[PDB]
Amino acid sequence: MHTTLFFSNRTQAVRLPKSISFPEDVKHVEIIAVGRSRIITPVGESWDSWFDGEGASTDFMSTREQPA
Amino acid sequence: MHTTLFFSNRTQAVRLPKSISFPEDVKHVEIIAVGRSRIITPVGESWDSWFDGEGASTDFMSTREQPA
Amino acid sequence: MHTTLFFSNRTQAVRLPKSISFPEDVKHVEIIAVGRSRIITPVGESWDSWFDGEGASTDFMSTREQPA
Amino acid sequence: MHTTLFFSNRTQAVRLPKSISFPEDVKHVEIIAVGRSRIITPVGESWDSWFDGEGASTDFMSTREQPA
Amino acid sequence: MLKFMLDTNTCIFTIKNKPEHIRERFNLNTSRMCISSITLMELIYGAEKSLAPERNLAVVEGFISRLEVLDYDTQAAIHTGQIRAELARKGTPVGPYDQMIAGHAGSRGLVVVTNNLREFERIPGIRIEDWC
Amino acid sequence: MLKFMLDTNTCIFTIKNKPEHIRERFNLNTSRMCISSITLMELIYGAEKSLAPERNLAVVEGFISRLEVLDYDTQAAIHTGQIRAELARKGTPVGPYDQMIAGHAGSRGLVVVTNNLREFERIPGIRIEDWC
Amino acid sequence: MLKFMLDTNTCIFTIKNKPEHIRERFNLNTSRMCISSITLMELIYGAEKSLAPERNLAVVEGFISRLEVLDYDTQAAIHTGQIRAELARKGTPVGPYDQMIAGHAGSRGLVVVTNNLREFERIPGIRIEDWC
Amino acid sequence: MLKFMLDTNTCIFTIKNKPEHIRERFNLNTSRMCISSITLMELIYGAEKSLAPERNLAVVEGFISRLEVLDYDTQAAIHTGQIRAELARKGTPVGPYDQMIAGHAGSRGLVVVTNNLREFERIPGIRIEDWC
DNA sequence: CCTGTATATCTCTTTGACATATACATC
DNA sequence: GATGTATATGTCAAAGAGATATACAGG
Repeated sequence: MHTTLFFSNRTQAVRLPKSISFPEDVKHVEIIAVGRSRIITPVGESWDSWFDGEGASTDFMSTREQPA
Repeated sequence: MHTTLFFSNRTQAVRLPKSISFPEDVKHVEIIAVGRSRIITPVGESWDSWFDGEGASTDFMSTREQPA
Repeated sequence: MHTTLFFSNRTQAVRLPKSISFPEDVKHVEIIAVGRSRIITPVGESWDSWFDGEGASTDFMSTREQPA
Repeated sequence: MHTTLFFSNRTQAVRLPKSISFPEDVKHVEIIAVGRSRIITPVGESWDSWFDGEGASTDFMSTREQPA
Repeated sequence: MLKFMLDTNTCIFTIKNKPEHIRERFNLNTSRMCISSITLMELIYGAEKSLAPERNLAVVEGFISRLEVLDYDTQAAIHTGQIRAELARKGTPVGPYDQMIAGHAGSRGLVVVTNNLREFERIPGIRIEDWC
Repeated sequence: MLKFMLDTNTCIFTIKNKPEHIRERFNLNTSRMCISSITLMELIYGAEKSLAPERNLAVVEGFISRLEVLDYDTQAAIHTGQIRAELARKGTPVGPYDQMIAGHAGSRGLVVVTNNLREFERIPGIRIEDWC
Repeated sequence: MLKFMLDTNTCIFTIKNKPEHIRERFNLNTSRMCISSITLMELIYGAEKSLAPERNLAVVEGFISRLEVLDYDTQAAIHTGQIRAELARKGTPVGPYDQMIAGHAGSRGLVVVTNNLREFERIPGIRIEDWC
Repeated sequence: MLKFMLDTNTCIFTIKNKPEHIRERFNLNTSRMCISSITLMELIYGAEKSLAPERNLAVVEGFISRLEVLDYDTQAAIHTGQIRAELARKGTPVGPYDQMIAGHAGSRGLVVVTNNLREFERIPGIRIEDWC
């Protein structure tokens, strides 16, 4: 989709299109900057978007080459 | 991190904290739903759009003339 | 000499021993860091320590060698 | 930078701006007078002091390794 | 208010298996979890040396992103140089990377969350938990 | 304003011998020298396992008190974790602490000043200098 | 997040020849890559001295918009003025813009992605990768 | 409130000669004067390549620390590469550092203060002074 | 009209900077 | 009572964060 950003009284916000608005009225959200991206998330589900994203390669860390 | 939802004339909105607020008044961003999450990015993302684009620049920088 | 630093409710300050306190024609001041030091000058005079102090070397940048 | 002068009950003082403050631990400094200015430094100043202070033990780190 | 320093072993194990019992844990304890910057280097090493450095640096980088990465500071280096020596004064061996994580959590009051418990016990004054 | 980063070897040598060709630079390049918190973690270990742990501790705390000790932070970890993978691509092994030194000193543009010039040779895109 | 700093010569080539493997690399390392503002200057120049500057000034905006363009700050200067003295000693300088794009990367440990390997290998403490 | 950005010739001269009128002017214009980092690079180069590198870097430090080092950022890039081009149309060539200064001072509406004024005049739309 | 697009305002609470209190501490 | 030390509160303003209001699109 495509939305806008905007300033309030010294606060930078995004305008949420009515289609993808958050279910329920609701309370507060979490946010994280990945890259030049921002993920928004309801409280208690911050890690979901990472578990359900792409996984690491089978070869990833077979070995953990620590010394002794 | 934490932030908060709010209404701006019946339109719903999220407050970007200044920690991870966006640099310019880059006014246009691309929103999406991942699961119950939302991922927000500036508009000039895909590197293909620039590869599938203009600018033959046949004369352009036949030389760069740096003063070595 | 020797003196203490201390906190005045939320500002970290140094005490000025009476011997080397600031004269009556000096009533608020400038301050500048050079390394692990801080220099405290009265207004209008921050360069006075720098002009009077360490000089450059004689050979120092006779030439400049900008790549013409 | 600009800072201020003030009286702590009798003693004259200056407030360090927070950007160029010293670590909260550090309590003791060396004040000295150059022309009409003052200099402030922490107390473990000279590399002369440490060479002329003490000595290591004879055996101290006659070995050092982990898995090279 | 952080409580939990995830070790490298947990990190690695979660990256490979993305288990469900970890995923509810990660959701409850979201604002109390970190890793030492010592771990991060390992994660980074492991991705670069892998057969997919770009794919695995992204997965790390979203894994990194959702928690705090603590700098191995001085208090951490004093506390591991003390935990490392009395470890030799007793002859029990633990890895140069594993000492640093144990020590860094130790230097700040955090419990190490590991799945190599047996190798973390012999470490003086440590707190330990397993989330796998 | 920071220019040099003493390898652990250097600090040991200087602590033990207190040379005069060492005192040379220290006075000149004062307020340009520092050590990675890693190097501190090694020094503390060595004083702590030493037969005069309070004299040997006491000299160190004066040693590092006249330097700055830089925290192994997130850029230092990424950088080490890249150059560690390069050393694997090309078989050159370097000890785990000195490359953490390496990966720290690199990430900030500093010259690691060591005396082990013979395997500080190889670590990609390094800047050694030999005060001994 | 960043690893690669794209040299001018590399960028010029990608503009003129717009290859396919580069597009592949580009798509792997999005958000890993960057340019110095030294370079961004040099591009703007060429577009402007060309025929049809509106055409090219346009095409670069899409190029640099899809990158990060890193400012040439204090540390980047300092690290560059140092590397500029070392090649004075060697008697072998490099181009003045090349000396700056070097030390910029070098003050943050990035790898210069250029294609004039032979000229950039003599820069001290450099890492190089070549994509053309 | 910055209004002045001194040139390399300006700064070099002040250091070698520390005249008196220049010290009065410096004292009156404080916080209204700055330098481009591009001049900072030339200044630590000159100190390094000198026959007294640590003394000279300690005068340069006392110099930057009393005034400002504006980053040569992206807005400063465009300005340089524009006037870099229009000088090619007009066939008069200007130094690269002197032209990267110039493109910085204009991008932030600033007065170039220099002493090679006849050199700089060819630069379209730059406001200059002398203080020597 | 309804999303959106803007604007205004009003609370709060924090925090850095600016001031006045003496607890007294001793020598 | 000159000289240092500590902490106890004061106001004052800017700023990040919230909290509402209520303008005008333009399909």
